[PDB]
Amino acid sequence: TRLSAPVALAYREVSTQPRVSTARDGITRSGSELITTLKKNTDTEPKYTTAVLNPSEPGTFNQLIKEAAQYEKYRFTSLRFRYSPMSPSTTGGKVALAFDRDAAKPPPNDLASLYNIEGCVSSVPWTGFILTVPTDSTDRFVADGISDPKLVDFGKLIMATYGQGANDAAQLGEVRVEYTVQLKNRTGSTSDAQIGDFAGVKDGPRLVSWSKTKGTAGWEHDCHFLGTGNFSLTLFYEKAPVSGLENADASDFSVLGEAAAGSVQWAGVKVAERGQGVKMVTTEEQPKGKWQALRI
Amino acid sequence: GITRSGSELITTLKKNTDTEPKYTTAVLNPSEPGTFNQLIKEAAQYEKYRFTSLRFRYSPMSPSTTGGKVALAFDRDAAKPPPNDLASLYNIEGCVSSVPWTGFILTVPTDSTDRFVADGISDPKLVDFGKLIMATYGQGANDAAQLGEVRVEYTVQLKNRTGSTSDAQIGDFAGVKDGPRLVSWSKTKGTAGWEHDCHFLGTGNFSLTLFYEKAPVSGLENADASDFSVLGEAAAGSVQWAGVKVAERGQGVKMVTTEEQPKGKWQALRI
Amino acid sequence: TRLSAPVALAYREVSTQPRVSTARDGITRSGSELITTLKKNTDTEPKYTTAVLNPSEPGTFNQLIKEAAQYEKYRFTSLRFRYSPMSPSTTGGKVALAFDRDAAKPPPNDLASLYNIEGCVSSVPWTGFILTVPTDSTDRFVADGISDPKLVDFGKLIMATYGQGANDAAQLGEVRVEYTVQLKNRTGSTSDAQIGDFAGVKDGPRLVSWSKTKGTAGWEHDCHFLGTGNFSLTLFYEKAPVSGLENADASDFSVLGEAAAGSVQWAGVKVAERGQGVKMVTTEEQPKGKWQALRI
Amino acid sequence: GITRSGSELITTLKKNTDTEPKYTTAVLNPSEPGTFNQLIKEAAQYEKYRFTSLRFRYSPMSPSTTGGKVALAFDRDAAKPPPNDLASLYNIEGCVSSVPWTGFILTVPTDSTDRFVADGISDPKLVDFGKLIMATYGQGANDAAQLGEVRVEYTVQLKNRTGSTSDAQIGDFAGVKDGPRLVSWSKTKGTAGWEHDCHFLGTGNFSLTLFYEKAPVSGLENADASDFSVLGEAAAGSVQWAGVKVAERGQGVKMVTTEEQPKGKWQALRI
Repeated sequence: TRLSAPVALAYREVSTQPRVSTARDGITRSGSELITTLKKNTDTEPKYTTAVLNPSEPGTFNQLIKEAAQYEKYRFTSLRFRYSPMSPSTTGGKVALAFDRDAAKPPPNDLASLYNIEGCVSSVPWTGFILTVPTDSTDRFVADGISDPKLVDFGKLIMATYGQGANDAAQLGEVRVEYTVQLKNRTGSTSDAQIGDFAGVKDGPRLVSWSKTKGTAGWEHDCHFLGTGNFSLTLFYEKAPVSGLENADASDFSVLGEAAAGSVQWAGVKVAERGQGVKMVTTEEQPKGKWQALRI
Repeated sequence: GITRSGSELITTLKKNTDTEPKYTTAVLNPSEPGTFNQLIKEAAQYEKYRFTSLRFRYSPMSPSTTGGKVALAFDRDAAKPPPNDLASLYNIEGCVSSVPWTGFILTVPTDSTDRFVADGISDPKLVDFGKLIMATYGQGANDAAQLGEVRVEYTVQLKNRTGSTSDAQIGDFAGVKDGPRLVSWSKTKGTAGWEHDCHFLGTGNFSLTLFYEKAPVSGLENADASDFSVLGEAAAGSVQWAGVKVAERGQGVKMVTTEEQPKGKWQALRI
Repeated sequence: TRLSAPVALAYREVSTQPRVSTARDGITRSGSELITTLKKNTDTEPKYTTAVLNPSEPGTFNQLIKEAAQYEKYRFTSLRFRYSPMSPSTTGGKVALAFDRDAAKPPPNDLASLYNIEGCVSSVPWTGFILTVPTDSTDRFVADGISDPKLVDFGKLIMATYGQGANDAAQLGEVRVEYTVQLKNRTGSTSDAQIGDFAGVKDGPRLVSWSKTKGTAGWEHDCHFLGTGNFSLTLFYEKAPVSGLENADASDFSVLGEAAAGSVQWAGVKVAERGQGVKMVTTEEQPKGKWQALRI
Repeated sequence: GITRSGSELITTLKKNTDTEPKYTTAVLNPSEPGTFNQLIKEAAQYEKYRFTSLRFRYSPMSPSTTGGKVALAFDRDAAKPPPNDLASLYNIEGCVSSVPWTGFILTVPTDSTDRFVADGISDPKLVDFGKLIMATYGQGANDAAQLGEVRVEYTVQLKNRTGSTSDAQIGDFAGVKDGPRLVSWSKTKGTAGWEHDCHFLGTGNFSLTLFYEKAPVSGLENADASDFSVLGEAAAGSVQWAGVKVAERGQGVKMVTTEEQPKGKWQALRI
């Protein structure tokens, strides 16, 4: 029979209270976080935005990272993502949420493959839906350095948007996690400041992801920030580089320092959307030095 | 024997701004590239099937202010051509229609008979389980470009087993063709000469390689494909390697030789 | 009190199963059919579209025609028309359904007269309504040739649209019959292919309706098709005409034949909307020949 | 979820006159072209597996007058090099051997742990179930050229469906590879220039297409493949399209050039 269509739907969101408790082996923390807000995509093919599901991941969790710094292993006993619409009912396209159990595989390339992923749900941008992912009973190590994501990460969420019109809402919605993790073991509190050289060494929370790319001037190392917020980045060059730190696509980038042998720079980068970063240029592939990312 | 449930995207319906309804069909056979993109790989290794459970879903994609309608019906005779008037379509058993901005479902009762996986030359009444008819009509000029997506949620029982069928459809200009029915060529004489053009029955990224024994009038050229990029060199005794992106069925590329049934070889793949 | 207005209303339509049964005198068939889809009318005065209510009428019934070819008389024990909206709630104008018990009277000429018809219902294009027509207990002959519609036809439905804006939905809705006919008597199965000459003879289902019109070149006979679908039309000219068969306002017209004395043509006309047809020109009023309409 | 059973053909063993074993391993992962020729296509659609059952049958093919021995062993570590002496080979759990003209079967007890489908980059200890080792030795100087064959009868549970991986391998001479690991490239500075060798890790009919930005010194040449038919001409901006039939793993085709990293792209295919 008849089924009406509203002009818009309003969801009231209130920050709940995390439920912490103590068990025999560790603690059991429940809560909810905000990952990101989906943006309009005026193209038929999807545009993806990923978020690795693992405590101590600044991009995904904001408060569970601190509570997971005191523990060594985890087990997501129950997690579930929710979508809150903030666009009228006259917006086209679609929104798709899928959970890839492999955290290294890149997101698919065509819409047909996106729908083959198990559990992939989707709906119109102006209505809310929930994707609940079955969990398992395997303990994994909280991220601590450069390790295979198959061995530490539980999975990776994939958010896609497509099919929206030209004159549509700028932002369609926002995803929200609802987890219940089982932190186990215990250890001396670990610092939260990724530190590593340019030879592929990393030690700490995954705040940064460097990527070389050969160019006419030299090898360009791009410091992509996985989270969204205020960061600081100290660099130490052993050999004089072609150029210091430059704003690639981030917002409000400032650097106090100089580029030269033995010199140290100090950049207070600011990120408005996950993936933005800075860049530097050198003539030596795999240069010698250090860097330190921090959430300041 | 193997049971493989799943869900796949057949196509995405598009606006019908003209007056006559537009009908798009998709034969329900596990080896059909038009309707299946993942079960085809599994069915290539089997020579019998039975659809334990079949059902189709329509997922809206258009604004709430979209006119017209969309219909979904299942015809058990895969040979019959698509209907000619709307009343006959609505007279098919279990035909479900609704406005573009809302989704619905169409459950297809299934029998307990086995059929040979399609090879492309057998009677459709003997191999195919049926076909699906998707109708779109009554849309104005102010409506969205895309209405929705049709998907098939199935549960097949592939039986027996055999040598895997070739993943690439090799063939020969105006001659024999082997492998999955990915493309189909056609010829029409013209001013420059005989024009050979191919049509891609599937949708996705393809890879067409060609070999000319004699210098053609012209090399590969986009006809109506979404994207196109040739990387070869048209000439006598040469090969042209091209990549074609197809958004809707029937899109393809073309060539000119001026000699009917030119001697050569072509290969098609769904990269 | 308050009464909300949706952006649009969605009606789910599923093809039901006809209910056939056997009685003492014949059979009693129940079912539902689709007549047509109403189109926008950006004019104050109405625009009409008629459908004669009689089994063996290709324009109205599509499946009951076959079941009524084996019977001689009928009685609509219960019929009722329904309107399904497929336009947003921002469309103006109105839609009117009326049942004229005289199947020959032309539709009215002004909106005032349309509302004097008994039982005439109407509503906004974006909402559904039902017009149920009282029936009687009189048996009538199933249409078989050229006969007075007062004697064979039960009635005639009239559908009108008007008042829509310029930027409104192209099509407003679609009507749908819901009948319960009582077929009686019985006879050898009759063919479905109207056949007749140009002297006013017709024998078979009412698929075509010729109409003369004097012109400068000659008398033009227009072959209006009452239904909508694929048709074929074979013509036989005894005297050479001015011109053969030409596409008047139909779609996808093709003819295999020649125009000359004794020659025969064969036109596979195709109709997208009821009323479209082809035409031919002759210098002789009431020419000698034959024609045969068929649903191929 | 899905469960499949099959019986593939790994390889055919060859005579070894030397009394010391000559090993040929075969990593056991569903997405391994060297081992599985049909399971790879359905494993590309899933990202986890669990071998419920597993056996390796050696089917003799040599006459009754051939000496020596043939041994099949299963090493649960897929990175350990094959042993260096007979005693170490026979210390492996479950190792079974016999004279070439007598058949035997090796049953490998399984476990209840799910492993990620191999990507070729991850640790073999973390994604590979094991590694089969086949050895031969002691044959006389006038025995049959090729001994029996080896087949794998399995029952694998694939889980966690996902987007299908490309069925054709597309790569670049700069070290880029994205596909089902069907080919490997190497460099060896000869006398005419940097020579690129293309060793096929599978066994069967193939199809290699290359695009040259600059004219190479020479086109594809049959290094040790059973068959090789090249189509097209080698030159600047040209494309070649060869069909190679491979009977033993490692057989490849050479192409010499004056540049260590020639600009272009290739495409391997198991036609």
